[PDB]
Amino acid sequence: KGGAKRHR
Amino acid sequence: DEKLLKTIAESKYLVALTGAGVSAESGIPTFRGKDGLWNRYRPEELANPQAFAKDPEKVWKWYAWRMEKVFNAQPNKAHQAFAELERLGVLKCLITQNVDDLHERAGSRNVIHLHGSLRVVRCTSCNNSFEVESAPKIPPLPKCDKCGSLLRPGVVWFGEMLPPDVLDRAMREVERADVIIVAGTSAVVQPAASLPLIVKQRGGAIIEINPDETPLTPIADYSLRGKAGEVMDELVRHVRKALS
Ligand SMILES: [Zn+2]
Repeated sequence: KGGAKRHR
Repeated sequence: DEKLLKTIAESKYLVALTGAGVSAESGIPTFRGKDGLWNRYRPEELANPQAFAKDPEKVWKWYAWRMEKVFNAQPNKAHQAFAELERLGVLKCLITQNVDDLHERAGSRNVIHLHGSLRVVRCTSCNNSFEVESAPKIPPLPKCDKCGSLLRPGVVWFGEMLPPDVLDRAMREVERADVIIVAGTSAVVQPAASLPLIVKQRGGAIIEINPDETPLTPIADYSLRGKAGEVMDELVRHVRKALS
């Protein structure tokens, strides 16, 4: 997985 | 014990993923509650580019405090245990979500910092970057000695991309691993939380060490409750004996 630092 | 101990002892390429829960016993809050200084914000409401653009002094004050607390903290039994596992040659690479330097301070050598480090300060404009021994005093806003632009903590904020090379390196490590110890993480924060899945998808084992159940727990081969330091301390004592 990738994308911006974030909460699920 | 025995099946768990054997899994770790006989591993060919064990790695680890750690989160804020391994540093609580050093006096560093997990920042799953509030900001810890004012206790008026969720930590994610300060650790983001929007907050920093609105009020960089407020965000810097918070980070200066965070830095001082970490720099004055000592590694605990969990950090020591992970260092010992590397020393013994079992642990090949330690991936951490933590921005503290307590793994390094305990003697961990091969650490990947997914979310950067409170030891690093960098320019918002030019490529200037350096490490600090102690926290800056805020105000004034720290400015770059090279170009005069605003400096910032060398951490990854919520909403920012992880450095591609850092995330890629972590991916390659879990792509090699047959066993992963996942310790002190709530398994909510992405893309970090997806790393243990890679080990499982490729036929490896997940050993979760966390005081509470998480979204990872359903696929964890083992999931150990209790205090991170105590569990890791006991675990490495048994692993050391098993390999002696
Ligand atoms: Zn600069």
